[PDB]
Amino acid sequence: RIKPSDLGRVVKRKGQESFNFGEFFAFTKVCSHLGCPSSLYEQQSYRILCPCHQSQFDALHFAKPIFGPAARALAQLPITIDTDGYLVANGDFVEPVGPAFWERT
Amino acid sequence: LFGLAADRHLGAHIYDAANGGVLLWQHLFWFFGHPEVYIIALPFFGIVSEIFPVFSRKPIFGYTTLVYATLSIAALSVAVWAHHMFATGAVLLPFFSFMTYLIAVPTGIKFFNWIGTMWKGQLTFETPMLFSVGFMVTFLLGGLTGVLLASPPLDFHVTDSYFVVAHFHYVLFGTIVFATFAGIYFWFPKMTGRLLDERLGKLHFWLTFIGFHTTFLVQHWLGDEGMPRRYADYLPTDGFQGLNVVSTIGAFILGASMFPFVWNVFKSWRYGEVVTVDDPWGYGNSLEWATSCPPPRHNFTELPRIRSERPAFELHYPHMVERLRAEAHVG
Amino acid sequence: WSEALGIGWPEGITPEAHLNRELWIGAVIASLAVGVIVWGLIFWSAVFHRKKNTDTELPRQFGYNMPLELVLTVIPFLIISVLFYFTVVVQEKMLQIAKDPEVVIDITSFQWNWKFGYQRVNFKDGTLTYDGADPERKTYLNFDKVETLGTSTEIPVLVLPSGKRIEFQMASADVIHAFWVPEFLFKRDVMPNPVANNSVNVFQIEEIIKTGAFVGHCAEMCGTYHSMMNFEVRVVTPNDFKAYLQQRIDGKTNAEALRAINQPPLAVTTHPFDTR
Amino acid sequence: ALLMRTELAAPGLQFLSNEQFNQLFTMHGTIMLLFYATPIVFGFANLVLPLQIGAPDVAFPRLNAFSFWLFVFGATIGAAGFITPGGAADFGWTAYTPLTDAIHSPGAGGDLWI
Amino acid sequence: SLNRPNMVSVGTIVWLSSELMFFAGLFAFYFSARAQAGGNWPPPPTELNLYQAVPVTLVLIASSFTCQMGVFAAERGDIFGLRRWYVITFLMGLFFVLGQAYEYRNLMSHGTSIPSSAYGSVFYLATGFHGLHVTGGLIAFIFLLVRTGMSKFTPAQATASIVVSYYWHFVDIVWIALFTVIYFIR
Amino acid sequence: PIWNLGPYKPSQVSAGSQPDFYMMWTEGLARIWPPWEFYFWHHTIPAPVWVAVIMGLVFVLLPAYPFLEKRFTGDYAHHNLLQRPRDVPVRTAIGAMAIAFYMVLTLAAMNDIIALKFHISLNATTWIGRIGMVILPPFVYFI
Amino acid sequence: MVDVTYNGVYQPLRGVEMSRAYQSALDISFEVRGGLFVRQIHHWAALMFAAAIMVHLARIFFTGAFRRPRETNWVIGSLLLILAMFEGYFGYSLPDDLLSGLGLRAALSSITLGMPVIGTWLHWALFGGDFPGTILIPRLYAL
Amino acid sequence: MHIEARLFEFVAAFFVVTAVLYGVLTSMFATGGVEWAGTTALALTGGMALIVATFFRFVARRLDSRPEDYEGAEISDGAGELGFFSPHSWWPIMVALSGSVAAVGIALWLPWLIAAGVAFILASAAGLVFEYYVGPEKH
Amino acid sequence: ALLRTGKQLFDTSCVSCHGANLQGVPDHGPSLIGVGEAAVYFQVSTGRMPAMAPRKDPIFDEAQIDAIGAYVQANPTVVRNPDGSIATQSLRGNDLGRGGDLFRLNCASCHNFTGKGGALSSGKYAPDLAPANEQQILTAMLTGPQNMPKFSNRQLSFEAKKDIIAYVKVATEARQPGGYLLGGFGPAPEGMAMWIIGMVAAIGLALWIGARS
Ligand code: HEA
Ligand code: HEA
Ligand code: HEC
Ligand code: HEC
Ligand code: FES
Repeated sequence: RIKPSDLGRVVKRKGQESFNFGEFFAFTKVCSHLGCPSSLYEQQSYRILCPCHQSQFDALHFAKPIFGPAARALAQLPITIDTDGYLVANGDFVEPVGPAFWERT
Repeated sequence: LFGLAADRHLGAHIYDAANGGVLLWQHLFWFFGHPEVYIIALPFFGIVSEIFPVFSRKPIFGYTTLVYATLSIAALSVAVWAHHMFATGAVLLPFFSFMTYLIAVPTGIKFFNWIGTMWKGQLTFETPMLFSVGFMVTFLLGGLTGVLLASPPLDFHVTDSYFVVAHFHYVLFGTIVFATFAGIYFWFPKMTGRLLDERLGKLHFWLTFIGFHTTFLVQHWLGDEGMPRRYADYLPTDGFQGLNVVSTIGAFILGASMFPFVWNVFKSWRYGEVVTVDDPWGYGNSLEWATSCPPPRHNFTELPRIRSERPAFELHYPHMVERLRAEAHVG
Repeated sequence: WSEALGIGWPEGITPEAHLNRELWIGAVIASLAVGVIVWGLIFWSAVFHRKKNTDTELPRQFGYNMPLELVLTVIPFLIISVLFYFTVVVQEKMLQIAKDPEVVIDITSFQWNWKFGYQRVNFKDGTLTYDGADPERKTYLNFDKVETLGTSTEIPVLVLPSGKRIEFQMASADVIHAFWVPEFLFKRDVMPNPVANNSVNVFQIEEIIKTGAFVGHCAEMCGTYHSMMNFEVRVVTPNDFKAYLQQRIDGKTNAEALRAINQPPLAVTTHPFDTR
Repeated sequence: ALLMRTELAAPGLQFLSNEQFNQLFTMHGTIMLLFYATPIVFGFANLVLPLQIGAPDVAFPRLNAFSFWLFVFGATIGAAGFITPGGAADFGWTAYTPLTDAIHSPGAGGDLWI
Repeated sequence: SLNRPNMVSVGTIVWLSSELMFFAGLFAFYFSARAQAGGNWPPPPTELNLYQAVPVTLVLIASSFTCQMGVFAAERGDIFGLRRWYVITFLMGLFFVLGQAYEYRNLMSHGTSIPSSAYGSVFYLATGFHGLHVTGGLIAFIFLLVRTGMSKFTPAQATASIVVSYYWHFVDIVWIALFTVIYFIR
Repeated sequence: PIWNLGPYKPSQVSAGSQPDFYMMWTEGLARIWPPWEFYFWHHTIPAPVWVAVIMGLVFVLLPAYPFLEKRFTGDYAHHNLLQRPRDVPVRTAIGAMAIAFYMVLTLAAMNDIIALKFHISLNATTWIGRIGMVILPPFVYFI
Repeated sequence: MVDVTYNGVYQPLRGVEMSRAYQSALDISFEVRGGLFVRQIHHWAALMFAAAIMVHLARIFFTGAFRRPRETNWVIGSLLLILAMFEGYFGYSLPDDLLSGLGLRAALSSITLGMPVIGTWLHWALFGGDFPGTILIPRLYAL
Repeated sequence: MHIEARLFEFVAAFFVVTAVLYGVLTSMFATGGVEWAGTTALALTGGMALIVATFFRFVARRLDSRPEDYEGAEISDGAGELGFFSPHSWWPIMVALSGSVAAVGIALWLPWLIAAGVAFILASAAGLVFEYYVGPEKH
Repeated sequence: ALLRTGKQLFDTSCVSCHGANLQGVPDHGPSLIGVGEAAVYFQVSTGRMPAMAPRKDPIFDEAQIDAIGAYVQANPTVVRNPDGSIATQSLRGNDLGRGGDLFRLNCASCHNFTGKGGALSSGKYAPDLAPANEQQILTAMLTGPQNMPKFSNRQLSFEAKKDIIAYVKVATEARQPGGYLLGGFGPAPEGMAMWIIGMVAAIGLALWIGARS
């Protein structure tokens, strides 16, 4: 849940404009570098670290890799609200999740 | 420093504000530090003392007096440590003021000995004695600033200002840098067997001197009013804005002054004039000029007689022993 | 004319400042005279004796002039003794510490900003009598009801009368600080527990001749933002000072008190720094 | 010092921050005071002491090499405070009492300096 | 043709002077703030066990006596007497160090620690450097004994024995000075 | 101490990394490699393929060294007596080359511990390694 | 790889679903008298083996005994080094805690799937399908 | 050797005079009474000078005249063999490296690093001591 | 009563960074409005006090901390004992399994497996959990200091907090049954110990046993 204060530096990746719900983004976890899960989140710097190889991803810039051997941006997931006020998935991933291979991402 | 590290890592309350650690640590640190700047002075006074006679072609003036003055400075150097405490106002004023005014005199005695040494001599203008002249001029200015600083009411207003900065810059630089370069210019043939160029040395000296007295003269007029040291910014309302520009210009001038020296040294380490005989600067002293210019292991293969403080001079010129021993005590 | 000879020292506002400047001018004149003498001696030696022509064997091997050395080593003793005696006499007049100061102000210093106390008021003419002592304390710090406190964006201001006996007591919170006023021609450090460290935190001013606003800065290494905590002091007439006193007695801020007596609200010589 | 002089001119903070400025004069003063003057004095001593006194060699060459390498390694360790993200010791080379304790300046640079 | 004065002797004397001023700084640390506290300036939870401090002082005095006996043996042509005296001194110093360790354990067990009070901190700071110097002296003893046991005797070995001997004597002198400063004057 | 750890699950991860030190060079090479990728018709080759190529080349070079040296120097003589290390500068220089490369690769992946014990920037240490494995080798070779 | 409950001796890990192999490892580490000592000896000895083989190879390379009479010996030594390194890599992975699981996941899954040509075939052959397999641990144990 | 002892005892007398004068002037006319900080330093440096002068006198009062202390002596008087001097060696750089490691360890609080530094210091000292006493291998 | 004393104590030094009325200087620090006394208690007791910010000794000692916290509240409250003191034993949990699971799911990621120091990017790091007590860690996880993911009391049960408390206290303090502790890291310290001790003694014994020529 991003702080609602700024809400203006989000890049809103060219194909995923409406996949965010206000203060919600719901990013994936499997790093695209080798597949190590990433849990290192820094709220003030809006950065995500992969502890295996110390990657970085700007949560404000479509989870784009900025440093380290990371290659492509992490997958994103749309969400919405149900009738009872819960959280449900708005669809499915539009890119393959996991390390890239010979056929596709 | 052991106590400070113990406090930092364990919290031993040695320098706590509750106790008088504020005065304790300052007392001990200054008692250490003032002899520290007193250390870098005496050997370089020696450097200029034994660089004077070779170009003056005269015996040193006041030999035993010079030794007495050096001993007096050495003894009293650890009895004035508290004159850094005037702003604190918790120490004895007149005692340390009197001690500082007493320790001032032997430096003047050294100045008088040097001026007598160079008085009425066959002076030849080369790079080492140019460096010596700049050294005495800068050290005289710094000593005047220091003897001005010794007044407690004066430092009750001028402390921590750029005036003290100019004081210590003047004295420390004017001794160490100038005498280091002069001693390098002198001893380089002894160590390497090669002689440095004189035109490049003269240009280096002139550029260094110009840059130094250009960048470090307005500091009196800047620190006289309100501008204490260690400030990263100030306001545009007050004046003294162009003085900082002049200081920066002079500092930039001094910055490029080092390049001619290093270029000349690098060129002459492998190339340049080669000294094949002992003592290229004739009329040497202090016994180093009795061996080959490239010194082999253990530095000696022969030893001459030891009869005075100028053994190599008498060895090379035995026919002025009588003149040396005749008119020595005339004055 | 003498201002150039004074090496840019700002004009005195207190008799001891004038005495200090007189001593400084005399010492500067003497030092300049000595330096000129030695410079001329060096130049004369390096110009005429330099004439090493093509005909010379050896100038002279002489190095013993003991009576002359004694004369030249005794001569500076007289001048250093004279200046030491003058210094002792002058500095004695600097520490009068009168038993009955007219106005006592408690200076509170802490990390990166100042604070003013206004301890008490007592006038010899019997016009002003007030004590601002606060038993709020239940530790070495001093607390008062009427107190001037500063902020990173508001320049602290001190209001002081003219021609009065003024006293200040040092009291710091964490680190060393040096209360300095360029126009006072005086400086002094501030220590956490000067009584526990056996140092004098008390100094007094006889009176101030001129009036107006003056700048001040601290004069030690007290952290990072050491140079962004200047302060201003305002000197006013006794009646205006009294009026400001009773105005601040009622609940009012610094700007309101200064504005209500026909005075600029903020400091004129200083302005806040934007990037902090 | 040249970087210092560049920054201080043109009043106002052009490109240098305050804490880095403090680090700057701390390191400059420390280096020029306790890593140039004393080693150069001892260097001239080593050059011209046996030659002035005429002795063939020094008493303890092992101690001489020990002192030289100790000084060099200590200088390298102390000057290596610029790699710390928090910087080296920030107080001036005077190093007064209350700012040098554990309360203020808790960075690792002070230990390296000491 | 060898110079009658020995350069090792004067060098070790100068080094001895250096650590003398080091312990001088230690004493300056200790005496400071002692007068700051009034009345019973030692804290009430502190009490020195005199029944253990004097015995280790006598232990060190006996160690020093064995040291001068060993150096007197060294001045003449025999090494086994030196070895015996030095071994006795080493054992006595080991007992001394163990006694100090026991005193430290007892003091820390039911009271003062380094961050507890100023008096405990200064006392521990003063005693720790002395203990470290004693351990260094023991290491020097071991090194000297091993050096003597692996080569023929030379005057250099006697010089090393002498310098170690009066270094230990200086250690004894500074220890008794510290004990008189702390436990008697209080 | 496995008991201090926990059972493996896909959703748990932490700074626990840097496996045993005798295969550690592969992890270091993976960490240091710049992110170069190629994209052609519905295909993508990721960065780690270069790591596989480098480790395969290291595999190949190890047994091929004697033949390479024999063909380079053109020596075909029998020897039963060894050579002291200070008599063959070229081979010792190549050995220093290899050992320095291995050491700089090993210490590069100690980035977390190095930045933790010693307060150093993680990015700074990564860049130090990134310049080190290329500029350090020639210096030690010449030295 | 069948999920089970601990309900053993180590109280902080009671009632947590976990792999059976990790349960056996904890059993031999805590329940059997002295098992921890023996397994620690095993691991430390393996580390000693790796260090000793590296030092021996370095000494052989320095001495230059790899000339014509003994080149096949050098080739055999290289192959021994490679196989020992791989087998040691397989060593710390049998007690599949989260650290070893992460290491093997990263290395094998990433490099094997990253092959430009074969890729998925090799990974699916090794793991029998997706990365988390029921046959991976027994196969690794047997190997 | 007499001049050096005379200078050392002169320094001792000066230090003693300064220490006693400072103590006297700090006893009275002082806010804090006895300074207790610089007085100890002055007294103990005076004691340093006293003890070193005493040692010099003791080694000089039982000493014979040397050619260097005798004016007019000839270089042939001092002819002979001087003391032993260490030739080229490399132990001190290793000892300095170990000392630097120990200093780094005591800089940032890592007890394992300080223990390693202490062990390396002991090893380097052992290497330095035995550099000129180990004989041939026993085989 | 206590409010005035707390306000005076804060205004003695707090205005220099944050503000007289807790306003917030734009380029110095935050505004200090939403956060309660829990934030002040954690930031004061631990020792990350005004710096030039690693661990440091506290300035205030358990007396005025409550006063300044109450003063901040008037402009998330700590858990206190029924007798008026701060809770110290009631915060200990009973179910260790859930505490360990939550530690490995949300705690261990940044700090360590055993709670020691952790490595982050660009300066700041993860400190060791040893020098912190139960009240400190509870108010810290409830507060969300810099570079911290702050946790709401709604998303985490109070039983979950006590289980975390018990697990962190048991894990760090209990003596390791494996002998000497090598820092709690991975195999890198093990390999370093190997290089420094293992084959060093081996080569020493080889030199002793063997001859050299
Ligand atoms: C090499 C370095 C060096 C040298 C040689 C000196 C030499 C002198 N210094 Fe300086 N000083 C410093 C470096 C040095 N100083 C430093 C680094 C600081 C403070 C650092 C810090 O706190 O930041 C300092 C601070 C300092 C202070 C206190 C400043 C302050 O804290 O407010 C004072 C005042 O007492 C002082 C005085 C003197 C005097 C009287 C001499 C004398 O040795 C020189 C004066 C003597 C003469 C050469 C005058 C000419 C002599 C004759 C011709 C005889 C004529 C007769 C008379 C007129 C006397 N120095
Ligand atoms: C040995 C002592 C020493 C030396 C040699 C110097 C050298 C110089 N100093 Fe410094 N200075 C001090 C000691 C010294 N200083 C001390 C102690 C303080 C303050 C102490 C305190 O307050 O804490 C100070 C502070 C100080 C200040 C103000 C800072 C302060 O006091 O608050 C200034 C001016 O702004 C200054 C100027 C200079 C200049 C222009 C030189 C010139 O002489 C230097 C010329 C040299 C060169 C510029 C080298 C050339 C550089 C290059 C060309 C780099 C080449 C590139 C590579 C090869 C990569 N000094
Ligand atoms: C500018 C120097 C400075 C000083 C002086 C200072 N602080 Fe802070 N402190 C900070 C900064 C900046 C933060 C914001 C968090 C951070 O930077 O890590 C902070 C953190 C805090 C926090 C917690 C932050 C939050 O979001 O809840 C509180 C509460 C606080 N300070 C109050 C105080 C108190 C009490 C003092 C004691 C007088 C004080 N400040 C003095 C710099 C300072
Ligand atoms: C950035 C992601 C991040 C996650 C996820 C995280 N922390 Fe931290 N933690 C930090 C940082 C950064 C520090 C260093 C101190 C600081 O920055 O305030 C820290 C340090 C702490 C400290 C102080 C250390 C000490 O011993 O004094 C406590 C307590 C703490 N964390 C609690 C938790 C709890 C409880 C969880 C999860 C249930 C958690 N942390 C998970 C970032 C994190
Ligand atoms: S798997 Fe994320 S950086 Fe390697």
